[PDB]
Amino acid sequence: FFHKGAKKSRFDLEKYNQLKDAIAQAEMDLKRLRDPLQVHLPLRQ
Amino acid sequence: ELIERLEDLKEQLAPLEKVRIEISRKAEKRTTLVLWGGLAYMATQFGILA
Amino acid sequence: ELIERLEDLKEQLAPLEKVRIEISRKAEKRTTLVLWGGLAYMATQFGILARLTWWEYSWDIMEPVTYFITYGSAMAMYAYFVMTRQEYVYPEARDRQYLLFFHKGAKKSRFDLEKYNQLKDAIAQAEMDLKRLRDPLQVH
Amino acid sequence: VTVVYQNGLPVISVRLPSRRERCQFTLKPISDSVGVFLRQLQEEDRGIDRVAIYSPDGVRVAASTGIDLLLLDDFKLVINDLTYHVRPPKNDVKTLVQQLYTTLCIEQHQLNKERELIERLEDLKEQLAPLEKVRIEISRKAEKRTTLVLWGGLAYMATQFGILARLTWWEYSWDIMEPVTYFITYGSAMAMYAYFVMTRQEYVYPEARDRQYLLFFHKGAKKSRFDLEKYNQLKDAIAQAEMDLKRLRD
Amino acid sequence: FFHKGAKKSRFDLEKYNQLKDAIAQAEMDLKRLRDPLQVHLP
Amino acid sequence: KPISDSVGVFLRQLQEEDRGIDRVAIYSPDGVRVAASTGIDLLLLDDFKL
Amino acid sequence: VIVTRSGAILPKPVKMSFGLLRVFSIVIPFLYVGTLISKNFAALLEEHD
Amino acid sequence: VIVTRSGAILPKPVKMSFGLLRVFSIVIPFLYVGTLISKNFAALLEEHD
Amino acid sequence: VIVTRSGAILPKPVKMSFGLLRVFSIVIPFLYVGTLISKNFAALLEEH
Amino acid sequence: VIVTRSGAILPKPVKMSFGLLRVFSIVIPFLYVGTLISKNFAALLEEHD
Repeated sequence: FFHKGAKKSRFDLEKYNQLKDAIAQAEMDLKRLRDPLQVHLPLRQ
Repeated sequence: ELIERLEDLKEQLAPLEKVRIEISRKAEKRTTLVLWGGLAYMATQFGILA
Repeated sequence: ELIERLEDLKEQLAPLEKVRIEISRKAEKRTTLVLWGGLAYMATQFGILARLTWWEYSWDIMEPVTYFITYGSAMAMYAYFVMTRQEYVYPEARDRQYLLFFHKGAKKSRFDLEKYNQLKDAIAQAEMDLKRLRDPLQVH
Repeated sequence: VTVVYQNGLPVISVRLPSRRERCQFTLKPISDSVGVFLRQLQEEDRGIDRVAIYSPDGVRVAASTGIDLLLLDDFKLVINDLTYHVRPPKNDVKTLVQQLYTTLCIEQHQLNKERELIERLEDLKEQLAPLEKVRIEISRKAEKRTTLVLWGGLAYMATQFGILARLTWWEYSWDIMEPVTYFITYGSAMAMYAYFVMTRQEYVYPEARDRQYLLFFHKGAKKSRFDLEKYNQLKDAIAQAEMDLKRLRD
Repeated sequence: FFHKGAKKSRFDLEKYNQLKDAIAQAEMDLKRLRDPLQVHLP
Repeated sequence: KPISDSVGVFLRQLQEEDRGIDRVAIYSPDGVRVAASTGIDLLLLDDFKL
Repeated sequence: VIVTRSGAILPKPVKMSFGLLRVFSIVIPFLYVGTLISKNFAALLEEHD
Repeated sequence: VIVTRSGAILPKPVKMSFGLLRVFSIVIPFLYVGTLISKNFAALLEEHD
Repeated sequence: VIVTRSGAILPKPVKMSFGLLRVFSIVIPFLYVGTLISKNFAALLEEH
Repeated sequence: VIVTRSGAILPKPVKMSFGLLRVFSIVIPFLYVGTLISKNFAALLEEHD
């Protein structure tokens, strides 16, 4: 029903989910930058 | 630079979520009613055999 | 400094824990009675039909009651899905009932649950950080 | 005035001197400037005799300063006549030389730890050998008892099928043995709930056999004088040493 | 069905296992080296 | 900020604040001039002439 | 699992807008609708044949 | 289940001690209550219609 | 369920050694002895 | 299930064609087989038994 309504009101979704994934990818790196600055212990990847 | 990068990605989210929440509200409106309708098919069959 | 902060967090965690244990005992006491009443209702509904239909009454009349009982059970399993919005499984319902009774008692005693579950996280994070500081591979 | 960044952006709800519109302003914390936010504030309204932001000691702040630099502290917001006092919702070389020292040291320390971790790995795998020999035989003798339950359930499923098979067709009618064969199903449902309420477990077969397996295994080891708290301690320590040794190479 | 199919077609499951392992291992090791926070390649 | 701003950004900002300003120079305790790419934390070590 | 992995407590769920009463008020009318259409088909079959 | 990722052995699952008679003695007296509640209801309702 | 995390294919799912010949030698004669013992149990209850 | 861990949206699930019809294309021709062969079984055992 969400894809049917998105086609109904002409919603671009590949823009939207990638716009969310970029925010989550930025939040992952902001999470990993908290550790070596304010803890002074080595980064993990 | 990453918090400045996240700034623009948060700025761009605000207009596009409006149509998203509208279509989500409008599509859940059928899912709730089809759940109650799936209850209704079970409800009427208890009636017609009584 | 880290080993001094962790004892401070345990000191903050200490005194509010006992009333949480007592609310957990209250929620367990209110959930265990329901979990045994679930068996007590079936033990009742067994003997409702068993005394009648074997040597008191006829089977050809209790069987229309029997199929409608077994179909009302199939409707009651779907009504819980309509309300709770999950699947009715035996260990996914008693945990809901115990959590709901715990948050019911958490206002009758009003022990700052929102402070407590927020306090339980920073102690775990510093607990992991004190482990990672004493990593035996790299010298610290 | 109100400073709320629950929407992700600090929105300020301001009205004008001697006017009526309580307008809300959404702006950036870090990439926006004061002297250009005041441009957007002044392009709409009409009372632009004075629009400024001062320090609370009367010092004018710069135009090109940032928004995050301003809202970290208090300020006067000054439009033409009145005042809006705003209150918002509120060793570095010794660590670097430690990071510089630990580069010159770990090159030796990993080879130091390696040829002793190999010894710790070896002396526990020497210990493992007789307790493994006892554990495998206890595990097999519990395994046969576990297998016999799996076959005995099917044996009951076969005996019940025959005792329902014969006496519904011969010597007793179906019409009287149908209420006999309904209550075995209902009593099986009650027993499936009773196994849940008695052992705290959903009644599923690959978990039911592993519930019976530990009841068999721990008692069958305790009857044979077996220290399981040695055997799992060794498997803890050897796996600990293995996950330590994997961290060396990659 | 896949095991007896790959037996009667006689190609390798072992190479297609061991090598597809190294595909993901090399890609993980390359992503852990192009990490934009851990600067190696300017 | 001492981590991002430079001398050439601070004097450009001071030039942007006014219009009557026409010549700016951060000198040293000595007579020499500090360029427009020096970091601020390399400027605030000592006293300076503006 | 009720105690989460950090040791804290899972949040309280929702109940949905007098749910028992509207389940009760959607299962009782359709029972009479079912006996209405049973009456309609039982009349139609015997009258038509 | 028994395979812990180190290779160890799980601790013993806790049986409910003296819960067998607790199950049986909530089955049987409620069974007799549901038994006795049936006879004195149908004979009470059919002789008044 | 078909591939691993990396796309590699799972090993052989084991079937036990001729287990149908073992289970079918348990299903039928138990189905026969449970058929026959019901007569023995019915006989004394018919006598009482 | 509905949304992603990142807050994104799961894409459209694929829909196998004639799914309204392919189930009946096997049910309807093969209900006839069980309809016919048990009548034939009765006609066969009517003579022997």
